[PDB]
Amino acid sequence: ELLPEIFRQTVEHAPIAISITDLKANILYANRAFRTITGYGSEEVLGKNESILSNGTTPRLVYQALWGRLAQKKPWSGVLVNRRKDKTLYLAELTVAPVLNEAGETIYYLGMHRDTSELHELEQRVNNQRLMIEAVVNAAPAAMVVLDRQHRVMLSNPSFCRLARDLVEDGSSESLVALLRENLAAPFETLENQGSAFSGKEISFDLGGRSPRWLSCHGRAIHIENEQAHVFFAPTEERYLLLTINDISELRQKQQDSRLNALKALMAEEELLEGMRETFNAAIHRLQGPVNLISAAMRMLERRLGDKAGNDPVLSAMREASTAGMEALENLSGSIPVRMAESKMPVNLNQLIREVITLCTDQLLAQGIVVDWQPALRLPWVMGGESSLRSMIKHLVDNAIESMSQNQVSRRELFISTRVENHLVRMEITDSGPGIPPDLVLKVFEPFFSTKPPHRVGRGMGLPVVQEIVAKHAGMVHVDTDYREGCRIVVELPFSA
Amino acid sequence: ELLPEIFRQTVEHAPIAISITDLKANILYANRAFRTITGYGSEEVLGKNESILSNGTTPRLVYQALWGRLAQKKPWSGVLVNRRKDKTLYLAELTVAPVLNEAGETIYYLGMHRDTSELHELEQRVNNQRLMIEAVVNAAPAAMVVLDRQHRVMLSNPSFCRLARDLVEDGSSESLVALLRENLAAPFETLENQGSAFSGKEISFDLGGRSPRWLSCHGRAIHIENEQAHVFFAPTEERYLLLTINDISELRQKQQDSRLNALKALMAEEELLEGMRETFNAAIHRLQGPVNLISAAMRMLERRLGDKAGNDPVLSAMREASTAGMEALENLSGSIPVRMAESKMPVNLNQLIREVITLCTDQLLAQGIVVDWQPALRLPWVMGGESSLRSMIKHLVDNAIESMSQNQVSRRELFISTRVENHLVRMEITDSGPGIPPDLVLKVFEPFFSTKPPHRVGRGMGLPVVQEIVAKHAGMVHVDTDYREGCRIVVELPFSA
Amino acid sequence: MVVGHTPTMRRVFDQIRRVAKWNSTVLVLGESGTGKELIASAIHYNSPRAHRPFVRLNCAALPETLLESELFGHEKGAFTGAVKQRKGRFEQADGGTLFLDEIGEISPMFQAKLLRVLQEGEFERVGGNQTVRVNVRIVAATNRDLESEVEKGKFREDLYYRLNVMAIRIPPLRERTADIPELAEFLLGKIGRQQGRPLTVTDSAIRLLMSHRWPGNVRELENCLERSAIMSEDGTITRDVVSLTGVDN
Ligand SMILES: Cc1cc2nc3c(=O)[nH]c(=O)nc-3n(C[C@H](O)[C@H](O)[C@H](O)COP(=O)(O)OP(=O)(O)OC[C@H]3O[C@@H](n4cnc5c(N)ncnc54)[C@H](O)[C@@H]3O)c2cc1C
Ligand SMILES: Cc1cc2nc3c(=O)[nH]c(=O)nc-3n(C[C@H](O)[C@H](O)[C@H](O)COP(=O)(O)OP(=O)(O)OC[C@H]3O[C@@H](n4cnc5c(N)ncnc54)[C@H](O)[C@@H]3O)c2cc1C
Ligand SMILES: Nc1ncnc2c1ncn2[C@@H]1O[C@H](COP(=O)(O)OP(=O)(O)O)[C@@H](O)[C@H]1O
Ligand SMILES: Nc1ncnc2c1ncn2[C@@H]1O[C@H](COP(=O)(O)OP(=O)(O)O)[C@@H](O)[C@H]1O
Ligand SMILES: Nc1ncnc2c1ncn2[C@@H]1O[C@H](COP(=O)(O)OP(=O)(O)O)[C@@H](O)[C@H]1O
Repeated sequence: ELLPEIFRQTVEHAPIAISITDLKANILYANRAFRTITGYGSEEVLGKNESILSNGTTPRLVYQALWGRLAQKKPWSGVLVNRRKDKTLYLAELTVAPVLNEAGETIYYLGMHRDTSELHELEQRVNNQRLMIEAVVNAAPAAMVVLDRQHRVMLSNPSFCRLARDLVEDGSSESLVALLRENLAAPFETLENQGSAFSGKEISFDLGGRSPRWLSCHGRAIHIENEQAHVFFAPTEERYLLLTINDISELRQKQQDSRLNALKALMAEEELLEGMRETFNAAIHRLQGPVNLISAAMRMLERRLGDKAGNDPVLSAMREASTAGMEALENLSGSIPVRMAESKMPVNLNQLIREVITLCTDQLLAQGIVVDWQPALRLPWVMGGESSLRSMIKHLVDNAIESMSQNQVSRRELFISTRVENHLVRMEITDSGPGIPPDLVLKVFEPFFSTKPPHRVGRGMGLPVVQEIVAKHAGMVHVDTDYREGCRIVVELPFSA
Repeated sequence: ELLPEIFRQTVEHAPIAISITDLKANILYANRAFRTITGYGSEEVLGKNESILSNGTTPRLVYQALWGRLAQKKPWSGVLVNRRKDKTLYLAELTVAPVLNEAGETIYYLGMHRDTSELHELEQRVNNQRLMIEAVVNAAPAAMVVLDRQHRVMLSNPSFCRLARDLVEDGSSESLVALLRENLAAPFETLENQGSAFSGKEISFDLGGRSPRWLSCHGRAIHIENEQAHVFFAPTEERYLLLTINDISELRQKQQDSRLNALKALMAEEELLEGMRETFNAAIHRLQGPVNLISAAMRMLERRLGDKAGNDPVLSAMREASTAGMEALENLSGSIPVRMAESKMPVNLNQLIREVITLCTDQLLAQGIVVDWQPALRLPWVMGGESSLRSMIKHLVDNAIESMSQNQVSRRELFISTRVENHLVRMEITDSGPGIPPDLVLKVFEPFFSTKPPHRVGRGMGLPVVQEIVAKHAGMVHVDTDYREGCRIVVELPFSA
Repeated sequence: MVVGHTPTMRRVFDQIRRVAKWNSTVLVLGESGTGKELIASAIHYNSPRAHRPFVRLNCAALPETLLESELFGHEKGAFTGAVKQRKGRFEQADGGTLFLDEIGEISPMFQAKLLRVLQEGEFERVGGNQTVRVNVRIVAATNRDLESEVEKGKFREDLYYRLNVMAIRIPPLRERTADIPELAEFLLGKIGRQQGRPLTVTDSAIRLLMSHRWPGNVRELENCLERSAIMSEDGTITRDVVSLTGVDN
């Protein structure tokens, strides 16, 4: 109904490249924008084939589809890459439709296209940014995973899969995520609800038979804005959840070893210190007896004989024997070590017993001995030398263990308990052995007496030593005679209130 | 430029929604595409206002620019969220131009838009996937930096910035990369040139006076595809670098302490058993003297008494004194610790002298003692029990420290040296203590000898244990008579050729 | 708990925890106030028998008939006053430490009996004939000059030799005056802390301690410092305050 010139002006004033071509695609008309977008002048456009805009990158299937549907008198729609006069390349969404005369015959072709360079620049930037997550994920040695609001695994790395393969039977990242959620608990829920990044939460897994794996857990909220076209003026954000899981297993356990090793090291000197004191306590003792008997004898033979005593060769005989010993007793006594005041420091008795048991656990399991340790929940710390109180534990436990090898031990068990009785730290080490014969319960405490032969490590000194350590604390150590299914040694030592 | 009728068919077959409207924007004509794009039928469109396409989501401000720019006969270009007949919304890059009559007066208006929804859904997805990079990195503990082909910091987390503040003076991420780049070397070069993932590259940094900080470094390649519109059908990839660094410093520092501590127990346990064995000889030798002299008294006393020997109270007790002496001598001899078979193995004393000083460093520094250790460059292995040979050095050091502690020493120096002589491994420990008087050089080795004042911990047993264990190793130990500035003890032990 | 640093103390102190460990008899030679009971007590607390009964017996305070009865035990009606059968000290303290104060006042006839027990660890009741082997420990002690008694025949020589086997001669405080400052401080510090006020002794009294022959050793020392503190209103034990305790110069 409108004037034909209006349609002529409609194409002319468009800001997009519009061209009218012949059946050979030779451009017969072009608007202002076609000159502007394509860079061709008004006079330069007439007569040139549209094939010039092709750069060869477009698949030939696109052009044949373009031309093929034109032969069918049907429009064809698709996206091309056109080249401007300055040879710059832009994505041109070209659709070509036939011009039908009043008789329905195709007389001319119509070429329109719009710049869509931004479209590709952003999907590839999307594709690049999609590659960014995939690549960065692959790098983390810490098992890291990104979780959506439904906690679906969007991307995982080999390490997380390796952790899934190492922590989960199936080896799938998704299965590994499920287990981690239960253990994380509060940091995960806080991250999910408030998006608060959590870092450095340690959790523990005791899977049995293998050293528990201790993991450093970190996480943050990862935010995606809305993409849909209708939210261009007001994008809205969603939230994923990042979980970063780092291996710190050997780190925390190795703290235990050194203190465990300094534990056995520091104590290890005392049994020598008591041993050297104890071993030498035998020297004068065995000497002090026979020697003094002689020391009297000179005063004996002297008094009755009186004047003739000085001429008695017998009177000189014991004198020489007594003097030689008396020299030893003085020299032996005079060079005895005087213990230095070992720094009296706060000692956690439960801490040590849990620890000494760790050192001696291997030889307990070697005999099949079940170690049932029940540290007191509240045990006061004793102001004393940690090394010395530490040493006496090994002496008592070891000898009881050797009873665990005897066939009277129907069930091989080591029982260690600590309790405060009579205002003293009562240490009871009960065992399931044949025990000590009632008549020898103390003769074993005699230095150098060992019911098992001294031909093994049985110097008859372990029981004397524990007393000396106990005695140095003004304590008392006894074997519970009521228990007969083994030997129960009771040590009572003062503690700092 | 062409026949007017072509332009009318040009608009009708135009792929985009083209409508010709009056001055009020009421559509007077609609093309095929307007039907296809907006969903409005040919007849439903004629006479209807363009407001049917308006949804109200687009800000009204642009519409004044739309209508306003038409007044001055200028094109207006902008993007609107148009509404289709089905009420679906899409991004419409609308341009409105005036229709002029042959006299230059505006007679009609032109409505013309293109679909740009795909453009926005990706740029937001760009911003969305961009925010994935920004967030995920922050909470990760391992220090990571995203590096371009020129090693410029593309991304860094607070820890990396903290690490820069910790590893580099300026605290900048870029400068941290410079420090990190130098140390990585080959794994970084392999990753950069070939994109090969490297994991677990551990590097040690020694701060000086502090525990060296060990960093576990891991790195993977990041891939970016080309974004320009001209590679829509064939994107090209480039490579960036991610380094991921985890701190493993604390573990290694604690690792040395355990071995140092665990070995402290070994020596202390060993010297106890060895210390036992030598005290036996002193006790047996010490006992043998008086006991035998007691013994001789009986027979010589018996001969004079004759028949009166039977009823002599003097003889009976001294008779027992030897009997007790015989029992005392037997008790000492038969109770010697039968060492569990000590595997006589090749032992390198140079390894042990390094240990003891590290083991004994604590006490040496307390007294301001300077320790000069001169290990032999090539020390042949000493055949013998590693347990026995390990206790050797501490015994000699214990000799120096105790006398070293005596206040008669104004200058406190300790010198240790080792060398091979006469097919034997000869070791010497020299200190600046009171020393051994020349007449006491040899009888300090008779067991238990000690001239140290009782105030100190003088066992008199160090050298004797050395003498004891040296005898076990078929060697010889003596103190150098020539040295008078202190004590120089010489230990000779044969080595496995 | 026990202080001393002279060479004589090296024997006595080291002998304490030495014989503490073993089952051997102990003769504690020393005059009054030397510490014989506490030497045995320090011996016991340092003995493995620290957890077992520690028996102190004064052989001079009991009649000979009761002395023989007490150590080995007696049957009912063995002597006047034996209303009930009593277990012997050897057996009541079997596995314990027996402190026998003033061991040198025993009669010659019993001395033969004690000899056999100390040799074999075997003994007979007073009136019983069952030989019992016992892991009994003994701690004898005597201030008497047994040498005069054996010289005079009132003490059997065979046992006296067996009794002076473990002779730990506690030296008089006269020969260890260097230990007096260290001996006094432990008591003075303990009583000063115990009373809640500093119980300090003046220098004039200290000079007396250095020059004192010490017939009573530390017992006379202890009886004075504790009484002196009482009438020292501030605890500052002055020599006049020292004098009020009755210690002869
Ligand atoms: C109105 C109109 C506008 C066009 N606008 C563009 C544009 O903006 N950008 C662009 O790249 N291309 C455009 N073309 C297509 C252009 O004409 C070429 O087909 C294209 O550029 C490929 O040229 P070539 O030399 O690389 O390949 P060619 O092999 O020359 O052609 C590619 C395919 O098109 C067929 N074809 C080419 N010319 C004809 C013809 N005259 N008749 C029948 N089939 C034919 C060929 O048989 C072959 O299948 C337009 C075509 C028309 C009719
Ligand atoms: C050819 C053409 C095509 C258009 N296509 C669209 C489209 O696809 N989608 C869309 O949302 N809008 C389109 N508009 C704009 C439309 O006319 C309205 O401005 C818009 O829909 C907002 O309407 P409203 O009722 O919310 O605001 P209103 O207040 O009704 O109008 C918005 C502003 O435009 C001015 N204005 C409105 N009509 C006229 C007029 N006839 N002459 C002068 N000024 C006027 C008003 O003064 C006001 O400042 C088009 C306009 C023209 C001329
Ligand atoms: N818990 C125990 N169970 C059984 N026997 C024990 C126990 N503790 C000690 N003994 C006995 O005590 C004797 C002496 O031990 P001890 O004097 O401690 O040093 P050693 O065990 O080195 O000989 C041993 O022969 C042993 O039979
Ligand atoms: N390294 C040494 N430094 C100083 N004096 C020593 C050293 N070694 C030995 N002596 C002297 O020799 C004596 C005997 O030493 P030894 O038999 O090793 O045991 P102890 O050193 O414990 O007495 C000591 O009394 C000491 O005076
Ligand atoms: N070596 C010592 N160190 C500290 N105090 C001592 C020492 N010897 C004795 N005493 C003190 O002497 C007091 C009495 O000792 P006691 O046992 O009566 O000696 P004795 O048996 O000679 O009478 C005790 O209270 C004790 O504290």
